[PDB]
Amino acid sequence: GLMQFTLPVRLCKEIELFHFDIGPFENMWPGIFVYMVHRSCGTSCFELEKLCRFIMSVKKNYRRVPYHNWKHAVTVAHCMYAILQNNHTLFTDLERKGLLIACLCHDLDHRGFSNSYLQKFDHPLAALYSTSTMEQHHFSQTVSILQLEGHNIFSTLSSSEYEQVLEIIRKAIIATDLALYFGNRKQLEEMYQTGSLNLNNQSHRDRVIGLMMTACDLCSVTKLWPVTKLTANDIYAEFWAEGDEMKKLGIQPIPMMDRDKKDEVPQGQLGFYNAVAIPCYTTLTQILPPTEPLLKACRDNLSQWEKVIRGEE
Ligand SMILES: CC(C)Cn1ncc(Cl)c1C(=O)Nc1ccn2cc(-c3ccccc3)nc2n1
Ligand SMILES: [Mg+2]
Ligand SMILES: [Zn+2]
Repeated sequence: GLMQFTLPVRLCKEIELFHFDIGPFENMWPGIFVYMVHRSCGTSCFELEKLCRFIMSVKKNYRRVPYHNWKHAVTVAHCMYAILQNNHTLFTDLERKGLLIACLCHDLDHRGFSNSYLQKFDHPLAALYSTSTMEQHHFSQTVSILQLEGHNIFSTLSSSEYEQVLEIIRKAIIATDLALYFGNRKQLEEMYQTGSLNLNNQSHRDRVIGLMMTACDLCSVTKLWPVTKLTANDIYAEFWAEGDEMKKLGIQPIPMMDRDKKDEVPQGQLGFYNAVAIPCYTTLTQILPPTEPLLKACRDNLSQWEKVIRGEE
């Protein structure tokens, strides 16, 4: 009850900033996550014994893949923490609880392969879940871990609060399916401009939480350049392995996944910043003005990729 988590001075300060990096010390990531729950939610939201046991079971069910790993999980959870702390009063007690857990869990048991590769491989998961294949699996893995003995961090919620929080988490994880980002943002764009956006409209809130999840999930592009650039290597390490596996299936991968077309990466980053990242953080800032630092940081990194192409690095 009286057992707070504290961090060294530099982390205590830097963790409040959108562009915070959680560092290379794996054994501090759980403390960082608990620290963020205690300040975001209260020291009372979860039983510490249960939370800690949930955290370690979630860590166990992330795999040793280059990018979609335990570090990504905690990175995406921190970006959600930053958004929630900068938007203190827009979010219910349940939503703050559900979303940090949703982020920690959003990529559970990822193998480093796109929904596309699952379908072309004819993976059993593609039979069981036709759309948002990996994202339905991640939610399913979250519900499994929540049903382990001693792992129900939600136990003190009423039957109906409990169904609301599992429903917040399900939508939050499904929304990290980038194929659903485009329509989700176009709708949010129309609603904010025509002026119809209404945060008491649950179907509207859902879309806004959906965009937050895309924003947190993509937060690699909102770090300081050296973090962004070094994360790019891990993302491409997965992309190129998937390409190698596509060629094993007798399918020329798209250039993004073809390690022969490394040359074309800087241009590909540009596309993605222009087509996905900038529009995403633009719409997020329009709805949640205090999330502007994510837009600025993303713009700075777009400018860093333009420099790469021009031979200035
Ligand atoms: C991790 C991923 C699931 C979602 N994600 N999180 C952060 C970032 Cl960054 C991304 C992402 O998607 N990065 C992209 C997106 C589109 N691309 C296209 C090319 C490319 C390259 C060479 C030739 C041609 C094209 N490269 C791309 N890289
Ligand atoms: Mg994912
Ligand atoms: Zn992710």
